[PDB]
Amino acid sequence: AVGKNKRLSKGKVVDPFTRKEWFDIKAPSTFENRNVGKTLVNKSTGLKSASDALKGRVVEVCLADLQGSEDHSFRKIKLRVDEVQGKNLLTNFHGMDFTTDKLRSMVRKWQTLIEANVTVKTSDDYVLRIFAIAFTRKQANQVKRHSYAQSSHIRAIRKVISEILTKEVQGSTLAQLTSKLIPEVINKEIENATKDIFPLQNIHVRKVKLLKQPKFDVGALMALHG
Amino acid sequence: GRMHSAGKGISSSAIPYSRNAPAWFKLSSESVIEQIVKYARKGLTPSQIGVLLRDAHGVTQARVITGNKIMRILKSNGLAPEIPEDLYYLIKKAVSVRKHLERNRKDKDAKFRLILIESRIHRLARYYRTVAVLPPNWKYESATASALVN
Amino acid sequence: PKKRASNGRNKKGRGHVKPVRCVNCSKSIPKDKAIKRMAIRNIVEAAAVRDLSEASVYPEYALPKTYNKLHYCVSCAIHARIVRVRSREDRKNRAPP
Amino acid sequence: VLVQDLLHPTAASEARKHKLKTLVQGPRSYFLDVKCPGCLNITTVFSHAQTAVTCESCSTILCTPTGGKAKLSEGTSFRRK
Amino acid sequence: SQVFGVARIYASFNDTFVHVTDLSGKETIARVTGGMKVKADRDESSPYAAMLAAQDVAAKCKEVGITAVHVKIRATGGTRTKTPGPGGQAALRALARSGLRIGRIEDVTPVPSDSTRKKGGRRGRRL
RNA sequence: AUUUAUUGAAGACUAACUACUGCGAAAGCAUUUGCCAAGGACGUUUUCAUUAAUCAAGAACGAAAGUUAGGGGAUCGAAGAUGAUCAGAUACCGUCGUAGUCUUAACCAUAAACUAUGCCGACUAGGGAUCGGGUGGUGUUUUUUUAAUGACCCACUCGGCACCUUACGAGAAAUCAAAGUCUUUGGGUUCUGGGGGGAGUAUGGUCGCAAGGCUGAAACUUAAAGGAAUUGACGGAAGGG
Ligand SMILES: [Mg+2]
Ligand SMILES: [Mg+2]
Ligand SMILES: [Mg+2]
Ligand SMILES: [Mg+2]
Ligand SMILES: [Mg+2]
Ligand SMILES: [Mg+2]
Ligand SMILES: [Mg+2]
Ligand SMILES: [Mg+2]
Ligand SMILES: [Mg+2]
Ligand SMILES: [Mg+2]
Ligand SMILES: [Mg+2]
Ligand SMILES: [Mg+2]
Ligand SMILES: [Mg+2]
Repeated sequence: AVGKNKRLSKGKVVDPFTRKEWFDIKAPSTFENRNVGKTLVNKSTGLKSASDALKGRVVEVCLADLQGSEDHSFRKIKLRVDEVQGKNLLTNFHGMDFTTDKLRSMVRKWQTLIEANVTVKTSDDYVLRIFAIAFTRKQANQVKRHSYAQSSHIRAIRKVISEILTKEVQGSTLAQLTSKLIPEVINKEIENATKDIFPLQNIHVRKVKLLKQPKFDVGALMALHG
Repeated sequence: GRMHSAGKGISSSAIPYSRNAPAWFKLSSESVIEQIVKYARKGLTPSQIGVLLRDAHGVTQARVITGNKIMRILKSNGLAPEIPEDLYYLIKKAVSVRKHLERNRKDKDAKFRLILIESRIHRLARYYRTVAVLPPNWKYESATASALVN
Repeated sequence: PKKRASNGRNKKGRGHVKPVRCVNCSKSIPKDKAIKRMAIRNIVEAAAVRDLSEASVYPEYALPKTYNKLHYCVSCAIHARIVRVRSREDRKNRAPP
Repeated sequence: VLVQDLLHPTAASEARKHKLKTLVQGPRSYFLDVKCPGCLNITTVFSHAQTAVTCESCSTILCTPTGGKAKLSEGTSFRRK
Repeated sequence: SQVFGVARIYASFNDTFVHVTDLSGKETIARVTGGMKVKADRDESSPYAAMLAAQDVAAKCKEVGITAVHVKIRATGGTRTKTPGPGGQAALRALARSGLRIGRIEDVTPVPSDSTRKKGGRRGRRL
């Protein structure tokens, strides 16, 4: 309702979009596209140095628009701005995560949900929490209707998932990790290792979050944007 | 049954009808008797001796190969324990539960299970005292029991 | 008299089942006694579907879904015509329609 | 059925029962003689063993214990004694 | 050739928010709510107030320069209802018909892993 | 302000998976992993040989709320402060909010603590599912195309949480595979009841810091109170015409 305000302040304007400027956002080189869109900051006035306000921005953007295909439509990628040079501001990997509809469609009943997570450090000193999910499946010829695992099977499977994630993330850097997360090779490594314990469909690697970043070291950042 | 639980399972050995056994067995009574007392000299209870005779050697059960039972053979050869085997195992189970309870006081389940274990100990001790294989005034108390285990 | 052999809930061998909250009135109800339904819906509700399909930057687009599991007390489920009162002979039917 | 021979059940129907619920109870287990690779050294092993039975000549372990019947090792030749 | 913001429609009960930001979500363009278009506390969450708010956000985002929007529909969440209010579909269809372009619809309702405590008491909201 | 983004802190909770599924003596128990002891069922041609069933006295545990003394106090919130509704409304509705909610050391010892069905034993009808173990099947599937495995399928069996159909039978009926094998009345054992109030009240003990717990009458009063079904009448209950 427009008129119910008693006092707008206790005590007692010029257009703010002329004062702002555009900036093109660039992806790192482990992505088929670079141009994800545009962002706004103020003009870099004498007090402000608008690049510095514009440093800490995260833009989450779908893997389909980064990679062209539509098979990646349920994964989103967080891109952190990490240096600004002249209108084409340069980002870096900040985290993968799924979409709400994809996870809500996978989790059904009369099957067992199996999760694992590790907190492992990579070769160039980022600290990553990788999450993995998997779901039990029926055999063909199976006539009983639920197909649960026997909760030691789950414990063994979670051990194998944790050891595979830890083995792959040390000895990969982050750019190697993004180029591993794109083709879904971790999912196939898990399914190859766990088929001898229980069937276990839908073996997606869930979100990855950066937890502690190392110091800036600009050469490796400029190594991405060619 | 299962006097300190609600279980009603029926799982036991079903020994055969032949009291003279098994007509593929060629060994003599004295050989399995010396085997029994050899196993007893290295410190094994009658249960473990019977298990070893059943699996490694073919000894269906020692009462039908020899004439008497394994504990009678041990008692006659002079290697009988000071307290019977089931009493000893119940006392060492009790001493493990008490050591855990000293460590973890907030385990009310361990307190309950300890009461059950000591009830079983008193029932066996009353029976063994009434047949005089334990001397009267044999009493289970905890500070003595930690040492009767050795 | 005893109206249902199952006491109006599903609890044979627990003693206690941890409760949930009604989505409609915030009443505490045991999880076995509740009236659980699963509301699966497209987000665009089939009347805006043509306008958004022609307004998309993408062809072939997914038109994604919302998934929700609704937990109802007995009073709110009866009031919202989700379950209703049945005849004495027809209470024993467990099948969905 | 109201007339049946309880003294003479058929062999199939007695084989279907539990070992204690038959007419006279008896074991369904047995003994085997197992020969180990190399030295002849026949040894008799219980069918549900509970122990890692080895031949006296060498550590050539013949069976491993499980919840039921023992699992005989792979190069072994058994006969049901 | 297309420049994107994101749309961020928080359609609860008792009100409906249409709030466009840039792709980073820090820079805001044209946040207009449902209750800013009516004269009553009732119809703040009406579909009509929602379409008027979506229309006026569409106008200001076209005159700023944004052509297409990524839409994030949201309910209150937490320990509250989790279904979207009446103004959601109205606001979505209104900013679809206005001439903006659409892409990548998503639901962002905050779901808890066993949240703290729902209000109302154990007997609920007795009315 | 609300709304958006990036981080951080706090305390609580363990969603979806989650079921006529599991474990526990009950109360109860759902993030991962490590340690510490424990337990049931199964298997068993191991061992002891009646060591057993039930239980006055006595004993361990015992939701929530409550109490005592520290810590912690995010959310919800007895009391309270308030804004509406109303004839009235210190009730239902809204905004806050103390104690509490959490935890450690002590107490308390009650619940529609319910399956309103004590425990142990034997026998009496079928059936299909499922949980745990075992056995059998040249059975499918994975992997070293052949092997064990693991996961499924089929058959059997032991133990469990239950369900469906009959009514041998039982019952006042509702209903019940036990609530049957009870006038054709005796397998073992413990506890409780004897019309409704007065009354779980007085009084005396006894436990407790307290709040209270456990034992527990009588005078007097009354011709019914009650159970399960039936047919009507009504319903601010649901459908149909
Ligand atoms: Mg007993
Ligand atoms: Mg029995
Ligand atoms: Mg009634
Ligand atoms: Mg209860
Ligand atoms: Mg969980
Ligand atoms: Mg389970
Ligand atoms: Mg009040
Ligand atoms: Mg009672
Ligand atoms: Mg009985
Ligand atoms: Mg089975
Ligand atoms: Mg069964
Ligand atoms: Mg069970
Ligand atoms: Mg009546």
